Amino acid sequence: AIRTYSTQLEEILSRKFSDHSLLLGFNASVQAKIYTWIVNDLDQYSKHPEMEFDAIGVFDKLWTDFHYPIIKFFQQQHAVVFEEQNRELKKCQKEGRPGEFKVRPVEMRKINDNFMKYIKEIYQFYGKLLKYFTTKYKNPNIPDKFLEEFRFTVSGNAIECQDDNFLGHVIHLSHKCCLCLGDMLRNQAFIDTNYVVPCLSNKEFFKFKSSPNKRNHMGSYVKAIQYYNLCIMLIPALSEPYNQIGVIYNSVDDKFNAIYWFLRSHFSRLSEHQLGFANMSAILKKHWFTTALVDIVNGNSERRFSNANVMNVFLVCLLGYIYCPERYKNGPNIVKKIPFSKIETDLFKMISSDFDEQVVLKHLVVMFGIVRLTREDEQRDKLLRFAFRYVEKVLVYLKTGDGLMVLRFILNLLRENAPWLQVFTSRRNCVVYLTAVLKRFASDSTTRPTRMFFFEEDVNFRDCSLIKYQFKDFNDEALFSPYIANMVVGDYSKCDLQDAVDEYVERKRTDAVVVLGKKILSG
RNA sequence: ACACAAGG
RNA sequence: GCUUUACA
Repeated sequence: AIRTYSTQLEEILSRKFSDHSLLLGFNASVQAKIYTWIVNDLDQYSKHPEMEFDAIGVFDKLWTDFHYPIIKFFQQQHAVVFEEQNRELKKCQKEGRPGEFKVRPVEMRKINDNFMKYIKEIYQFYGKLLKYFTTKYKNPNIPDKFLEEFRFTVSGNAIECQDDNFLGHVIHLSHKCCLCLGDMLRNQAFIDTNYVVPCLSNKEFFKFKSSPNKRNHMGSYVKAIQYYNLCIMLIPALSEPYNQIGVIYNSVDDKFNAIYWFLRSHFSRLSEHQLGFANMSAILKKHWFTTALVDIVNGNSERRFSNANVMNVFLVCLLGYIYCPERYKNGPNIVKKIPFSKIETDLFKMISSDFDEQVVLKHLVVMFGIVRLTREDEQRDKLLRFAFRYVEKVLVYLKTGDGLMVLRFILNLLRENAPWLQVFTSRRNCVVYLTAVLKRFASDSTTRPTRMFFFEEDVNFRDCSLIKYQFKDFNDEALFSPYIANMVVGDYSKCDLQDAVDEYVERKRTDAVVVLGKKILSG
């Protein structure tokens, strides 16, 4: 069925002259047919053997062979007209009449208007499917925050307590819906920023040529990221949403956040392990970080990175010096006579002067991710020694600063990775600083504390293999029940804590860090 | 100058 | 051990 429609679609898109109405009507008919098919397939799930259940595979085929190829077709049409504008510019320039060059904003807009109609149709289609999946069946594994995000309300519908597997298929289908919405909006925003906006005026055109994108325009992707975040909320184990978030950051030249998300994609529990590493490496093999490093050290620059961005560039350059020496190692210097030790010193000062818990958390994820990916024992050991020097600087700061979330992460990283814990305890200094940090915290907790809900860091690192998919410093047994998920997404809106949430969280985090630190130090 | 990490 | 760079 899907193949037949795909073949008809390919015949339509290969026509030299696009009949937009034919394409839209064809899509609408295919959508209507797939909708009725999906609902019957879910309803008949009990009747036809559970391996015969195709809806997941048809959904992936619907996206890959039908909806996305139409997106790419429209994207190509935008590219053709954009290159026509380029051909005019080169012609006028060669002919000695560069001031006569005029953008032609007509016949860009008509093509984009047809694209926008298509996007609106499929946006409604996938939203309609998502509403069906999320409200037709009672699924206690769908967090309330997700329903609130869409303002779905489950009526007294069918209750498939009979089969957890059915509910798993339904939740996967909802994930795919959110993924398609994110992907469609991402492609739309990409087309708009790179083809449509540049073709609106000469006033639009030239800046794109001079500034490659200088894409501080992240707002245009906000909605796509939102949908991708919803995907991670539903099934954080799946690698694809993290990869697409990284793709967004990569497109806006935020190469560090791209790397972070590609590593998150690689380390998700059910990761395919293809996309994230390849994209991250494609960044690392390039010259962006080395060029940013030279611009930072030379001071005078339009580049003009913020302090946290400076730390990110320093971190990646220092890691590359060990992990990717062909690009980042020239004797004792990273590039252009810039010593490795100088940049390491500068970063370690910034940890004390510009300590940001989220910045440090991303630093830790990137750094220990690269450690995890390094096979060569010499490279891995050098990287680990660098990472633990960084951790030592953090612990020194934490002799006077706050940072309990970072400390929880560091301690669970050590707890869950026995080789790294062994290296940590083999370093005298690490032990001394950890002892001094913990001596500040009073705690009558001797056993792992219980808590009422997941804290921010717990939600953020769900199914991240770096900590073996969950924080284990808490006794969370009472939270891990099928018939509630609001506590696992950290939704405390139902908890009678008012303004006392922050002190409660701080106290509970302190208790957990005291217990786990003692356990680490005792060994 | 002595005590710390990088490099051959 | 020495030699070079960086920090303290």
